[PDB]
Order: sequence, then structure tokens, then C-alpha cells
Amino acid sequence: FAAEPFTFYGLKSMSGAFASYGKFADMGSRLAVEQYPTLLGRPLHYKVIDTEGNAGKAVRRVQEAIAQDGARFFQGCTLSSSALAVAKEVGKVGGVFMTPVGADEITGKDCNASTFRWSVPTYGAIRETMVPLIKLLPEAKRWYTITPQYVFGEALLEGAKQVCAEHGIEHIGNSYHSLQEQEFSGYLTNAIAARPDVLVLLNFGSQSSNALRQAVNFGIKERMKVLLVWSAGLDQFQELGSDVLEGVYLGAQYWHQVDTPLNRELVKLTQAKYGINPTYPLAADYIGSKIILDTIAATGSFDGATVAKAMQGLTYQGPTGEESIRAGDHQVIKDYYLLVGKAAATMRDKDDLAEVLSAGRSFPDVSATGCAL
Ligand SMILES: [Cl-]
Repeated sequence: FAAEPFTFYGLKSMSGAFASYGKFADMGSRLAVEQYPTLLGRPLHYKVIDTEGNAGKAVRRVQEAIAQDGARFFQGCTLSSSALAVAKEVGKVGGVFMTPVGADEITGKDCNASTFRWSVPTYGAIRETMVPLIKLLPEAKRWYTITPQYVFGEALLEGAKQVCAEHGIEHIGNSYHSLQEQEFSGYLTNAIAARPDVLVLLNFGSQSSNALRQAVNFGIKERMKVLLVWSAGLDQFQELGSDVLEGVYLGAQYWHQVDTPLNRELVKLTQAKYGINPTYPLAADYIGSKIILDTIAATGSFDGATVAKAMQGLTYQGPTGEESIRAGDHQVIKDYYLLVGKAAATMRDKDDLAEVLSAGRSFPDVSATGCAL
């Protein structure tokens, strides 16, 4: 007679508009779980929960797993809305939830004892792109933003304005657009009229790809520099290709070419299991899942509250290098990157699409986050 299985739950947007993200995030968790055929002597099972990229669906599926199967350990979500909602449910039963989403609140006003987050949020993304770019481009004084009229976009814009004030450059204007907007010609001509030195795209996902592609086809790169603050890294770069990307400045959470102990391992793993290089969604869920399983293994405990406490202040090898979970706000302290798209001729392989120009840690003091644990 075998031991009772223990189940780890991946919350992934397997269907709907974010199916591609979910596919690779799921691949990431699966790689982590496969490294533990058993965990503390018990067979380790993985169960995917489809959030459908919808907060309501995420909550109901998590609630069912908690009630019916005694679920406690979760990793994933694509959307901040889903993660905020899920965080409350996991928090109520004293489980553990690690997420890659980017809303600042996850580790701020809405933090809880059960919830941890790997990605750098808007505060750091803005600072690790714009600040090093200002250093690279001392004569770039006039900065124009294009922003989705939505909470994540406004947070980025809020940050871009703080940086402009702090560093003596000029925010010369802004164009808002809806999350559904497919047409950017009008906002691009607004930018042209403003005569910027840098066009800053504060949109994200499919929309930023469409915006950037229109900007480039419009002739923008011949007139001014372009920065996409919040890019999806490799998988987005592959879709756009070097003709679009060449010379464009890009912010990202992860880059497969960075030489670190865990990244070397991860690249070998994805090459041997899927025949590809790791992308951001894959890497974020790989590490988020590995931290949880490693800490269960280290503590000898399946108790959520015990594992969560052990994760506070934990230092470990991660995809960006040596990373630590800050105890006070449950934020992973790690690099965010500024890259620039490469010219086709400088590429060594199909994935050699961008060059890292800067990497660094920008995080607020815990006392400024609103997180009170
Ligand atoms: Cl989601």
C-alpha cells in the first residue's frame, strides 16, 4: 500500500485570451514538480487549475480544490485581478500562494501572510529602465508616454512622472488609450507633434506588440528612441522579430542568456524537455514552484504557515542570480533588465534577439509599501 499523494496546484490561464502565457507557465511548474518524484516520502502530484484568465473562475476553482481535495499550495495566475482574489482564499485557509503577476498591491496594501510574488512590480520596472536609459542618452530631455487608461497603466505612468521629476527630464505629454484599442496612428501622430526624444510605451501584452509594430511601420525609430517598459521578454521578441525590434529599448523580468547557476540548469532542462530556450512565463513559474517545493523539502512540513514563515527572508539561486524573498513585504528581490533589440546581423541564433544593457534592483522600503504583516 502506497503513501498518500501530496498535490501541488498550478493556477494557469490554459484557455481564453491568455492561453499562450498559460501554456508556458504550466510548462514551468511541470519542470519543477518533475524534479521531485516524491516529496517527504509521498508521491508528488501536479494538478492544473484553469483560471481562464478570469478572477471569478480562478476563485471558484481554487475554492473547490480547497474544499474537496484539501488543497493548500498554489502557484500561478496570469492577471493581477485573479491573484488578488486568489490570495484572499488561500490566506483564509493558511496555505501558500506564489505568483508572477505585477501589480504593486500584491506586496503592498493587499499583502498577506500566505502570498509571495516573484516579478518586479511597476515601481522597479520604471526605475530599472528609465534611469539607466537616461544615463545612456544624456541628450534625451523630452519624453512622451502612451498609456492604457487602466490601473496598471496608470501605475506605470505615475512612476514615469516620478522619475522625470527626480532626474531633471521633461514629461512633455501623454496619450491615453483603452485596453481594447487596436489602432495607434492617432496617438503616434500626437507623439510626433510633441517632438519627443523618447517615446515611452506603457502598454503591455498583445497590445504593446501591436503598438510597437505600428510605431515602427510608421517611421518612429527614425525620429526618436522607443522604450517599451514592460515587455514579455523572449516570447514577445520572437513574435516581433529583429526588423521591428532593432534599436528599441525593452524592459524585462528574465533573459535566458544571463549566466547564473540556476539559469544554466533551467536552460539545460528546457532544451532537454522541450527543445527550446526558457521564456519569462516559463521561468517565473518554474522558480516560483521550485521555491515552494524546496522549502517543503527543507522544513519537512506540509503546513502552509510553517512553509510561509520559512520563505520569509529566504535566499536561494534563481533565474536572475542570487535572489532573496524580503521578509517584510513578501517581494522577491531580484534584477529587472533594460535590453535593446539587436540588428539581425549581430544575432548568433534565432533567440539572440536583444542585448542586456543594464540590470538592477529597485524596490521601495517596506515602510513605504503599505504592507503590514
Ligand atoms: Cl489568471
